[PDB]
Amino acid sequence: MLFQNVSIAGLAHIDAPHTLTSKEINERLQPTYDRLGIKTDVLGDVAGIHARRLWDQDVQASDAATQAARKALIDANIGIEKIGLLINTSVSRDYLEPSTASIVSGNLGVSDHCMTFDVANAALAFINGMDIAARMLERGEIDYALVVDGETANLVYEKTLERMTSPDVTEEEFRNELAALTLGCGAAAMVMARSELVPDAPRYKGGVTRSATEWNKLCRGNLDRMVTDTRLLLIEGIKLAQKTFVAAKQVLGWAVEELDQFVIHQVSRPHTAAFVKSFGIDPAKVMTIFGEHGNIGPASVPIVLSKLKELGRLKKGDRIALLGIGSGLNCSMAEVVW
Amino acid sequence: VPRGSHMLFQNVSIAGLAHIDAPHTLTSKEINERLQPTYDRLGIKTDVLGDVAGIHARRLWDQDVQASDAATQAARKALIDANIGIEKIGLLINTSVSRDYLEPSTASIVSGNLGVSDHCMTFDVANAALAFINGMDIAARMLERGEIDYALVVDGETANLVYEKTLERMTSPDVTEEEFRNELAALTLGCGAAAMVMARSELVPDAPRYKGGVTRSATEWNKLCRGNLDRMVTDTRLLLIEGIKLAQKTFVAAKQVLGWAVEELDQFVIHQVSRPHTAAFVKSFGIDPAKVMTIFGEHGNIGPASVPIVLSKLKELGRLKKGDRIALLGIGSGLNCSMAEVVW
Repeated sequence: MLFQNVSIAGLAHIDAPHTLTSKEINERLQPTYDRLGIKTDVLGDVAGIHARRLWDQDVQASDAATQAARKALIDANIGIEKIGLLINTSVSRDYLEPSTASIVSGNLGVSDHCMTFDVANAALAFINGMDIAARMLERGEIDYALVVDGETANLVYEKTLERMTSPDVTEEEFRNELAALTLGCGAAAMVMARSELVPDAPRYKGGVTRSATEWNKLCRGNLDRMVTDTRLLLIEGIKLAQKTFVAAKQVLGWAVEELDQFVIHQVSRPHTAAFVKSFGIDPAKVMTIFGEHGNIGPASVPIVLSKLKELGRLKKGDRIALLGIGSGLNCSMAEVVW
Repeated sequence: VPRGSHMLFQNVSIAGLAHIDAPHTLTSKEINERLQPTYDRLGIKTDVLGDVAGIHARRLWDQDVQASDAATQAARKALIDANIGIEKIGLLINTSVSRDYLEPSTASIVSGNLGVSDHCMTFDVANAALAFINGMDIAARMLERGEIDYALVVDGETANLVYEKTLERMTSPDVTEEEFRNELAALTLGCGAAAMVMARSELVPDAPRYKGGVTRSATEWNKLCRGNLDRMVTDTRLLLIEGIKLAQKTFVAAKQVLGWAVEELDQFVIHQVSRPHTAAFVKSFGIDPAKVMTIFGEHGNIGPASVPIVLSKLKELGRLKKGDRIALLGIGSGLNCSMAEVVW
């Protein structure tokens, strides 16, 4: 019932080049903090984000995804002519029409057989994109797929910061919009393939999803604004994950001790610590880049997986859980055997 | 001689289908009256909406209707058509161009409105006017595998804002001829919504079967039509030329995998961008225009909802019979072209 012949041929990530530290942001927001009587460092100390990266001026989501895709093609040692499907999974998008995938695909020079489209599902979309690609691979529709994701937070920072340094900004608004300053830029891409083409490549098994769509108002993001009930998002997200983990026990045969790495989408340091404690996950098996890069939306999971690969942390046979709670609320859990 | 499936979908059916027509009519005559001083300044003497593009009216929602609201209205009607409750739905995919937010998916909001169960998988697909077909295929792969029993594919489009802002821009005393021509196709869009319930065929033995189909792309043309919530710029001339070239490629694939010959299909449900573009398409492939229902004249171009709205109207009008082979065809910005078959 799980995927039998679906592999990961290549994986890459791109770190955005400009550092914006929380110290620097705080220097700018300090007058407003004081007026609200905030007092704590809600970014560095509470959320646990000390920096994030921003792109150069005028870098679009498609530019970032293209850079990651070129690097993933090199990692897979294949040319773009082999790609039969390119799915863009980012929250950021160039336009409503056409798909950002078509723009990345044009940049890369895909063939006329290549099917492309975007999937949107907040932070879980890269996993959805992997599942969608796996189903096509398993059925023999394509041999290789690219799943790409470029996130830009430049505008949300610029706008939120303006809309927070106006003296006349208010306090409900303030806490509602704080989570926007935990976002970061970055990009990732993955080449997936039919297993008989790539012996020795990691195997993607697929996984489980549960949802709690009654909570779809808890985090609403646009190009220039994100509004988020952080507290409620944490509790309801972890309750949802409890259902999903029960599901994963049954269909994936999961037991926490037997998994070798947990690659977890991160919203905040406390959210992550709550999640880890809830499931009794060894925190050593959880790589985190949130402190320096913040929340890179649906690129977070593959950027961390790529970093684990580049560091030499993954060995043959390792059982790797990809986990995340996405705005929706949705929770997806999936396995890769390295 | 043993033959394979050609990777077409097996045992996937259409259990229910519905559309919503938006309530307010905006005529091209009214639009022309507003644009008249600009037409006169630019020397435009023909009715480029009514006579050239072939659109006499389009429907609009109220200002406060979101994509998710339109989609939910369609989904409720589709569930009734399938005679199933929302608790049977294991997948819901929203395919619209219009979006409530970047995050979360419009799908999650439609799903919350409808009250889907905690087993329901949801997400959005975006692919300009072909996304509903992408949605059907994604759902089909899951239903064929037997992972779910029923899926909803939903799409609500709202063009209110693009009308309001485009008309403001085009009535500016300073609008240039170039920007006027660039924005003109935005005045051919319309609001509306569609939804479809798909199911494993074992559950609905006498329902229409969805076979899937083929796609080809020409992504070097991804700049030809670009749209955001308040503006759409379109190179209509090149969309015509490159779109037809791409459809010819896709038609070759459809012959090979679907075994299509135009004379053997009973209906063609074609995504429409304009009357002359449709006429060129039909003429290019030798399609019988009597088998092509059009709503463009009175509803305009409803984006990815166009194909399912027209299929739903065909069903409602009593134009579809058991055994009819229905071609779903379209060229969408990208450029992409997809061709798929439903056997009624």
